[PDB]
Amino acid sequence: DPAGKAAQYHKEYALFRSANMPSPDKLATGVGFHSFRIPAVVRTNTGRILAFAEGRRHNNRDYGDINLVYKRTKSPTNNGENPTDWESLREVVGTGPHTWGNPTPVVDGNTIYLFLSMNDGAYSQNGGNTLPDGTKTKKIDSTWVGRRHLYLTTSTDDGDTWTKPVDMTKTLTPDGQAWDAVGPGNGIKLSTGELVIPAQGRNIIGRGPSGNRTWSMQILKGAGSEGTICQTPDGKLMRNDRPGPMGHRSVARGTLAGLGPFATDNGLPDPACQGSILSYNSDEPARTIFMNSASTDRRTAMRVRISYDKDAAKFNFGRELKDAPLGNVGNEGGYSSMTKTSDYKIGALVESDWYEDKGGEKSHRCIIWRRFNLSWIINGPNN
Ligand SMILES: O=C(O)[C@@]1(O)C[C@H](O)[C@@H](O)[C@H]([C@H](O)[C@H](O)CO)O1
Ligand SMILES: O=C(O)[C@@]1(O)C[C@H](O)[C@@H](O)[C@H]([C@H](O)[C@H](O)CO)O1
Ligand SMILES: O=C(O)[C@@]1(O)C[C@H](O)[C@@H](O)[C@H]([C@H](O)[C@H](O)CO)O1
Repeated sequence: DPAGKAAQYHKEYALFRSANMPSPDKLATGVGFHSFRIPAVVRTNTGRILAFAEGRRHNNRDYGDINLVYKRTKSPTNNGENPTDWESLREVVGTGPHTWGNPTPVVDGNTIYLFLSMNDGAYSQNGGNTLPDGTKTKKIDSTWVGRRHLYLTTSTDDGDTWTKPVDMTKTLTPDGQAWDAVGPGNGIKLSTGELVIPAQGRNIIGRGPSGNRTWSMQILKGAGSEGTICQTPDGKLMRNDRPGPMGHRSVARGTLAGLGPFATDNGLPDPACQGSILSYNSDEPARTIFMNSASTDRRTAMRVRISYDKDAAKFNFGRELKDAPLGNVGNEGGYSSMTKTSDYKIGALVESDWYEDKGGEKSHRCIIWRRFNLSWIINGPNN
């Protein structure tokens, strides 16, 4: 790979700073957040970078009062190089006591689409969970009030502002479903112009002129809840999904007409956690980048890899993120999201956990922003 001849570049710092950290991230209203989880990042067509997360207000749990927050690079050209290149925290949506999350953006010309999941603030995946007012949640169910919803918001001003989210559940989630997820992480725009957003059990397909899309479901058999989508160099679609059981990623391939079976990919260990994938370039040699925790049981084995295959059948060992460790952010590992920057880097958001309460709800979570070039990957000591 000719990119391995370049001097290796990496840089890393916290981008979403939990309440316990110095200079914690707060909205302009003064609302701060115990934890940030569930990253998503995209480069827009101006070069600006948009970074999204769940602002988990009171603890690190997946339910309760959770706002979908974001930052942008201050200019379209700074590429997120330094901490001071980023704007202060902003909010996409935070209405009510509800959960707003699962950011899943896709850039479409001069429009950025952002899909997101939602649940009523009185409900949680399992039910019976304690909330800050001393009540217990109800279990998410198939009722309109109790199910997971799917919302869409857009921006036509390079992420500066967002439309009021529109509930798309009745047309873009199967009837009768209870739990749901979109992404989280990102969707894609195909070479043939359609938009594809990964979701639980299905893809969501956007068709129409750029910025004036209408959406439909592509129902999958055997897909996961938290999926990734890619158009591989052969032009085919690939789903690479978080498994139910701990072990390995679950992968399927196909087209807009349908995907083939999902199968365990024994080349990609995974501890039942979200991952991220990125088509980096289409010119020779075409590359796909994959990031997850490369372990069958822990989230603290973050690894970024390259595939040169036209179907992304095989990835290399790649490079363990711990080789460029970041201090003062807790223990790195968990969900991730990647984009390509204008200056030929990969920009990745990566979860990190202070772990003060171990796996309990009081452990503060933050999100790291990494940038690195292909050379840093290629030249990994074990690659
Ligand atoms: O590190 C990069 O990104 C590089 O500079 C060198 C790579 O070998 C080449 O594949 C790549 C590609 O030409 C552009 O990314 C446009 O897709 O450019
Ligand atoms: O860190 C996790 O594991 C998490 O709990 C965080 C997410 O907020 C949640 O939506 C998702 C979900 O619980 C699983 O995908 C099983 O449905 O996973
Ligand atoms: O590697 C893991 O998975 C770990 O042990 C350490 C991680 O730093 C932490 O974020 C994670 C989390 O508390 C559990 O995965 C919840 O089930 O636990």
